[PDB]
This record gives sequence, C-alpha cells and structure tokens, in this order.
Amino acid sequence: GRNVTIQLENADTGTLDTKSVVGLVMFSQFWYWFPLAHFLSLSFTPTTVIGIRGSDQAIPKFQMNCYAKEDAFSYPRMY
Amino acid sequence: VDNMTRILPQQSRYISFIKDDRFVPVRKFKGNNGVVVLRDREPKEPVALIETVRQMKD
Amino acid sequence: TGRDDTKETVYISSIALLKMLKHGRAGVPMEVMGLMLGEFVDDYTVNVVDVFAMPQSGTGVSVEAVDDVFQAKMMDMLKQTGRDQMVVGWYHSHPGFGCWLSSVDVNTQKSFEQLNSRAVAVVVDPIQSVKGKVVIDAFRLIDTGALINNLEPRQTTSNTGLLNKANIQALIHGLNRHYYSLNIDYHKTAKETKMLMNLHKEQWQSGLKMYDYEEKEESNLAATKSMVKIAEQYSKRIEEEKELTEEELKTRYVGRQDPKKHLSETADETLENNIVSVLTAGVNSVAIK
Amino acid sequence: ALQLFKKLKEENDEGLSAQIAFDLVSSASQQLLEILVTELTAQGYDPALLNILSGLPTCDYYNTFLLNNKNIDIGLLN
Repeated sequence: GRNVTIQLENADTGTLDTKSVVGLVMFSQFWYWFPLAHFLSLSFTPTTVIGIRGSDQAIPKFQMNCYAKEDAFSYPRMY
Repeated sequence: VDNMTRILPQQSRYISFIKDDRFVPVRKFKGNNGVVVLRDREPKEPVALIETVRQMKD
Repeated sequence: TGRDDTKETVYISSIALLKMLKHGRAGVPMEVMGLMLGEFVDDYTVNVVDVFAMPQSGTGVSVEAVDDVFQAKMMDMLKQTGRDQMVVGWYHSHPGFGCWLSSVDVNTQKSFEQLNSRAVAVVVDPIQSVKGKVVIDAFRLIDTGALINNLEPRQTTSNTGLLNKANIQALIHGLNRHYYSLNIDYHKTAKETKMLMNLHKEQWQSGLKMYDYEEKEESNLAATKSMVKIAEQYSKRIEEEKELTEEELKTRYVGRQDPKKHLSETADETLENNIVSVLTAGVNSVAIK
Repeated sequence: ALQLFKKLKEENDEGLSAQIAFDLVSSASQQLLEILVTELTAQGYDPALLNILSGLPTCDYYNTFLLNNKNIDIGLLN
C-alpha cells in the first residue's frame, strides 16, 4: 500500500517505542525458525495527517494547503 | 492535498489548514503525523462526512 | 504423517572423533568401519558418545562385515562397564575418495535403516581433506517414494544444513539421493580440553636447562661470519634498485635469491637465541646460590 | 497524567478532551495506557475518556485510510 513506515522510535515525544523494538528482534532471526518474520507487523505504523472533526469524532472531507513540489511526492513509480 | 492521504514527515513541515474552510485546529497543528482535532466554527451547517465504522458500533 | 523427519545434526563428541581418525588412518587405503554408540534426543540431535571398532575384513565394508557373533561378544562386555547403549549409526571411511556413498555402501546403509530408523553414516576422509578442518560429512538414506514426490524440502526442515559442492552437479545429486548432509559439531568438556593441552611434563626442567657451552661459542662465530658473506650479496642488490617497476626488476635481472630476506631472518634467529641464553644462565646463578 | 485529567475535569469540551487523549494514545506505550485507564476509573472519570484511551478510534481511522488509498502494483506479486 506504500503508506506504512518503520519508526526507529517515536518522533512526537522522543520516547522509545516498545512495539517496534519487540517486532525487530524476532524479525532478525528467521534462520532458526522461519514463521518469525511475521512479527515485523508490530513495527509498521501508519503515518498520515487525519483531520478529525471534534464535535462527534468522525472523519470530515476537507482540503489542506501543502506548499511542495507535487510531482515528487506522488506515490512511487508504477511498473 | 486531500484529507486522509499519506503525508510524509517532510511534507508535514509545509502544512497549512486553509482559512477559506471553517475548520481550524482547536490548538495549532502538531507539526507531524497523527490525529489532529479540529474546531468547527459553525456546527449548524451540514458537513459532508465519512461516518466512521466506530460510529456505527457505538 | 506430520513427522518432520528432520535429518540428524550429528553432535560427535571429542573422544569419538579422535578414535575414528586413529582407526581410519591405519587402514589406509582399505575402508575401515565399526559402530557408533550414543543416544538420540530431540528429533534431530543425535549424540555420539563413543564408537567401537569392527575387525577389518576383505570386503571393503559390506553387510557381510556385520557379524553377529563379534557384536554380541563386544556388546556383552560393554554391559559390564555400563557402556552399553543403543546403536545410533555406523561410521566408515572412504579415504581413497571424497565424502560420498557408493552403491555398495548404500546396501550397507539399507540394512542399517531397518535396524534403527535414524541410523547415520558419517564418512571420515582423513587425508585428502581440502581444509585443515577434517572434511567429514554425515549421510542418511532417504526413501524413493518421498524423493519422487519432492518431500525432500520436508526432510530439510529445522536444519540450516550444510553445503557440499566439490564434484558440482554429480556431488549434489549423490548427496540428495543418499540423504542430505548436515552439520557436524563438537561437544567438548573442560576436563577433556586440559588433558589435551598439557603435553610436556618436562617443562619445569627444560627451561632451566641450558645448552652445553662449547656449542654456544661455536654457533656465534658461524652466525657473524656467515652474515659477512650475505652482506656482500646485499651490496649487489642495491646497485640496481633503478629498473622501472619493482616487479620487472625481480624478473629481468633475477632479483630473487634475495639477500635482504636472509640477513633479516638470520639476525632475528640468532637474536632471540642470545636473549634466552643470557637470561637462563643469569637466573640459574642467583636462584640456586 | 492523572493530575492533568483532574484539571481537565472542569475544562471539559468535546473538542478539548479529544485533543489531549488523541495526542496521548498514539505515541504512548500500549502498557502505559492499560494501567492509566485503570486509575482513571477510580477517580470516577466519564466512560468517553476511557473509550478514546482504549485505542479503538485510532485503529479504525487507520484501517480505512490504508484500505482506500492503496497504491499496490499487482505485477510485482504475480
């Protein structure tokens, strides 16, 4: 989906992120027992700005300005 | 850019909620990705909404 | 069924290893054999405590060599020492070939599989071994039904396994068809290690021992005088040191037969000798009086 | 955090409260939140607060996001 990243640590608070750590140590071992890769799921966190209208806790459709080059920050190239 | 689409950390820097719209954050933007609460200036107007799966449950 | 059929990593103890080397080198080039006594744990950890040896027969390792009389007699004696245990496989040596089971050895193996389902055959090649680390491979037969339907991935589960490629395609095919080679690892104890390590009871004597003195004088003169002659050759060497490219000098005027290297070697060799000599004699003199 | 929420008891607004709690659930440890609700109960705190801090909102908002907005190229998988 190309919309998930792996956070080394939380960047909002500057505090090491438990899930992510735990995910990575199993992921690294996959020779011994091969299912363990799947635990990398824990380290995958969505990063997006989602505006939420506070007055009932639902998702409003509105538009934001972002001053940027449009073309580069398109989703990665198709094949 | 539309709401509810992937904003990178390096595009987060160049964000501005527009002044045309009637949504202004309650308290200034985080400056980074995550859930941001908006104040609706006028809650009497109909809003085009995406009803959450969570709203359905509650 | 679900049976992993995880192939045996053979944890061969340090004692087992030395005994097999010894048996095998003496029989060179005829094939030597005897059986492995051990215990099998887990589903892949076959622990070989020790081996016992079969008298060498004229047949170069065959099912005939398995003689019931020899076996009964040897095992009953090991009962009295409590050193009777289960047969977990057989060793043999191919010393005139690299590690791999031929047809004759495959029939030998086959009788072994009925006996014991996780019987291994560990081939010790003890002289041609391309590494300093004794090239040894472990094999176990895999049945044809399973191979044809490619259950072979199922046999290699839970083992990283080990790569044997030196006979390329042929080697690979043979290995697979036989059983699949697996890691061989060494379980040693620190009691065993210490014993191997000490190998000189006359350490205490020999370092206080100094050489009779007529031989020291002789040697010193030889060493100085000899270096006078390798100095003349040194002078020749550095007449040159002008040809374009160091390497070209070595080919064109036959720069090898290098005086530099002989003077450096000699000087250091004589140097250390004299360090020990002055130390030993001087130590003796004060300690004892 | 417990004290912050006691000050918040009298400053309660639908927007405000959602803001503080939404900020806290995302970065903060799964373990930290579990113990935290436990004590908020014993202050006697309303059930709304407790639902935001279960993590139920944010998980739902993310599911939707990624689902709709997928940019997978199917030839790669094939």
